[PDB]
Amino acid sequence: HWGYGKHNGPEHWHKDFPIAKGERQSPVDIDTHTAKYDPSLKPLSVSYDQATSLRILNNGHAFNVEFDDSQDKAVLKGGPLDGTYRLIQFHFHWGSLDGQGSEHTVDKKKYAAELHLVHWNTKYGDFGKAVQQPDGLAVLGIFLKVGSAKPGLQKVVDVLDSIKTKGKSADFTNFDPRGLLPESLDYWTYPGSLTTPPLLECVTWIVLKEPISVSSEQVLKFRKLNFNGEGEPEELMVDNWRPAQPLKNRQIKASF
Ligand SMILES: O=C1NS(=O)(=O)c2ccccc21
Ligand SMILES: [Hg+2]
Ligand SMILES: [Zn+2]
Ligand SMILES: [Zn+2]
Repeated sequence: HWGYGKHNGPEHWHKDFPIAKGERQSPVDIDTHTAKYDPSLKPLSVSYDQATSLRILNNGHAFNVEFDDSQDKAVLKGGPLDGTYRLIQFHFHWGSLDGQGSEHTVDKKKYAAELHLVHWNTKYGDFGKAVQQPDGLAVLGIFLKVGSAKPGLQKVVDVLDSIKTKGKSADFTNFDPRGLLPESLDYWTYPGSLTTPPLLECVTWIVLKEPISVSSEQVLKFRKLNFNGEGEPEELMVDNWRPAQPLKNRQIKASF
């Protein structure tokens, strides 16, 4: 019954998911002075023009915006990646306060939140097979800071009222994820894992350097979500982030 509380939080996950203490866990701190420019990286290609969203779901630990991945539409390619990866969902991690909420950290700085756009390697046929492979997933991670509002986020903010509690979903078509991207695609990359149980080590992380800014009002509505289900005592959905994990035998590479 994993979660982020005192008795079921990240320091407890290893009992049910021993890979929590593995050799390529995520997230990590990005030490900007140790990450090296890699000129062997190909230009990154984020092609979300034909993305088609279907639904939004509160799964008891975050909310997922799900996409139709039955065809070749929204794809991530290039950069560190061999081949093409298909968008299946995005979600966020955020804090109870503006001073924390991100998973990755940059010179130990915590951002207010972090966007994860999840993609699976189409060479493995579906998501389920891809998460049995060391290169089965690519997560594009984007930091959020509190400042000016992000117009492209408002449609997400505005449906959260209808999925307050665990297991609630709402139709969510025609959402364009291009509206969540910053100007620059400069990034850091490293091999890692899912940051939630089952913490599978299948992910090529691509973490953008440029944060997007969101309004205090926008992230306060994230914090009105519930971890609990309908009719249960209210436990606000905040601090659904895993702290930085040991880098072990990994190198973070810079695209810039
Ligand atoms: O919660 C998550 N954070 S993540 O982007 O590593 C990820 C990948 C796949 C499934 C879930 C999750
Ligand atoms: Hg894997
Ligand atoms: Zn959950
Ligand atoms: Zn995530």
